[PDB]
Amino acid sequence: ILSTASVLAFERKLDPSDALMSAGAWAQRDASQEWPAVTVREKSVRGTISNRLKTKDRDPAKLDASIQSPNLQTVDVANLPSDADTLKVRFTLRVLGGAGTPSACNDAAYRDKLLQTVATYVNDQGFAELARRYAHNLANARFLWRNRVGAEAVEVRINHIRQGEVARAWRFDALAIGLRDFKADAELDALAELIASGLSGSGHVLLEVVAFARIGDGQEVFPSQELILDKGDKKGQKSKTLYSVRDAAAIHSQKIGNALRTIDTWYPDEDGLGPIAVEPYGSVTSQGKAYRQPKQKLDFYTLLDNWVLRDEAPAVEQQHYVIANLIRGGVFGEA
Amino acid sequence: VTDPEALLLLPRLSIQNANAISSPLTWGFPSPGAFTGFVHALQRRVGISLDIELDGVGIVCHRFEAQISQPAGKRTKVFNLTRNPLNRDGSTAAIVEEGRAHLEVSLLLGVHGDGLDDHPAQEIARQVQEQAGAMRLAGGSILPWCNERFPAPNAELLMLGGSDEQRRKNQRRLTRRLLPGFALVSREALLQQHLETLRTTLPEATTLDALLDLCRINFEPPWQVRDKPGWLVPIPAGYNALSPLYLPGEVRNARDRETPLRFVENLFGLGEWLSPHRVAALSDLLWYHHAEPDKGLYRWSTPRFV
RNA sequence: CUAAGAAAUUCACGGCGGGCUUGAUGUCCGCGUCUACCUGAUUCACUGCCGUAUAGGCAG
Repeated sequence: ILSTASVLAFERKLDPSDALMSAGAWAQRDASQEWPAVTVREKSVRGTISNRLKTKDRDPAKLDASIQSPNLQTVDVANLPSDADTLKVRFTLRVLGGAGTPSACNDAAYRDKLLQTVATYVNDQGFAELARRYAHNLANARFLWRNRVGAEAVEVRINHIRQGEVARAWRFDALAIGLRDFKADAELDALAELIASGLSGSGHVLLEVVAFARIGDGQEVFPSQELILDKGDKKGQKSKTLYSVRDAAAIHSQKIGNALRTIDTWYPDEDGLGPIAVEPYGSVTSQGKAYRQPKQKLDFYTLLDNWVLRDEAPAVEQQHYVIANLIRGGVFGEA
Repeated sequence: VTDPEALLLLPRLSIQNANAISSPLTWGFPSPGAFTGFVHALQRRVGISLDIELDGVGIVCHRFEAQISQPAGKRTKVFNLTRNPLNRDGSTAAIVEEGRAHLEVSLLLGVHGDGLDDHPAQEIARQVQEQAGAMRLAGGSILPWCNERFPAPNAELLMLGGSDEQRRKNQRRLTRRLLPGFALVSREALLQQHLETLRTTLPEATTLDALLDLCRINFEPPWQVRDKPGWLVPIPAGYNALSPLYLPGEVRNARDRETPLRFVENLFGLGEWLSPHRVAALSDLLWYHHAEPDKGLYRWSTPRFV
């Protein structure tokens, strides 16, 4: 009957490291191994109430009384030095093999059928499109996020590390490569071939990704913010806390992974957003809305179940979406 | 349970986000069960192909860093979390708190078999290194040291030296390699001795109270502090049986249907962090599995230490 | 076969108004630092000549 597995899990393929942030001057990007790190500092901010009022605080006397109480906060801030205009973001990326193999799965017939489905996908077209989109997300500085917004020029340098040295080196102009269009380029095709060979291999392929963004002299950079629950403590806390590994501002690994996963342009809604991160039930945290709802037949679980159990193979784009979810991983399976 | 013919020093491994939730009652460094399971996975993946056996692990913790913060006005600590993806209806999911930490460790793997004579030591050490370079140690990825000043090579040393002086020099140089760190050992005998001392101090005292007393900072009036022999962390010592051993197909929603499943619960023991110079041989730091499936007691420990 | 497997914290912010720290003061008596050594190991790979020569020889 080929019942679906009660416990299903997939290992996270294509896992990056923390994006270390460092600062320097442009046209010295080559000798950037000794660039000083960007440090997270402390500063005091005094604001004023600017949020919406609930029709009972709109009395002028209460508003003036609440303004007369100073609103003080302590925030973590990260800045470029007052003589450095370039932010260097460096992280390491492992492209693991055994991409379609589940990490944990109950039913052995479901094992054979799922591995047969992945084998059909890989010998039909393989990871050609998926690794193309991942290499595009590497080539443009999507992992900088807000650091990519107002940069004069962004250059991404990607090096293949085989044993301890650069086997093959890439250099891209991130602002020329779009954040929503996946064209074809020769160096991009070479990077896609390397990533696809890593996904189809039995070991791993190591890449280091170094992006230089010309933010501005002494401007304010944006490391990943840390999620800390207040938990109803009586003392006032610092409102903003930035992430750092060793006295050096950094971006979270899952933030970089979410940036790399932004390849899904096949969701049923219109591509006004463009690509979105590959997730089950197509959730977008910034938009607060989950595309690929299960009421439509385009969510990951129903597509996978139709593909592997009832042999209802979806469209090629939906097959790419399902295999991209397999790259992403996750804990699956009903009770 | 056995004497290794050689020691395999996995070099400084940068572990990114390790599970800082070691046990239901302890936090911080990951459980030794994670390291023993990682070594067993190394044996299951590459150890069989090399005709060797990888049993025993030495944990040194060259660097530790947990993603924690201390709220203002509180002396305790909280764990920094991650923003999970939204639900299918666009709302924030319920937060499940997990602790994630940064490690830098080097592992001493006990090697015994015929592949040591069948293959060169550098070759098997290397192949184990690039096998471990695509794995996980405590739920976190392993950073493989690309484009730094110089990577640390893997080094396998046979314990059967040509002489006692040569063996002693090799042990001291291997200790010098993993110097900025602290070896992790288990202190079950010390915990029992302290429990007997506590029982002579006052009766009906359980070993939980002895374990708590050996880790807390005690203040005594004339105001002094009761000194501790070492670092004396509380560590999970294994798993104890909580249910009769079920057949592989009895338990619904198991990991597989080929392995028996038994419900367990954590066993908490005593551990110590100490400098590697204070051990007679580096093979005394190796952590081994001790299952004994008849009575439960699915334990990991480091025997032959003292 | 690792309390296994999975994860975007994030948008915005004026901390400043002002101020006499001054009064007085003994550091101090005493003291054995000795003894004994190869800097030098080829430690000046130097000056000139024949030859276009960095190729290669020769002179004290």
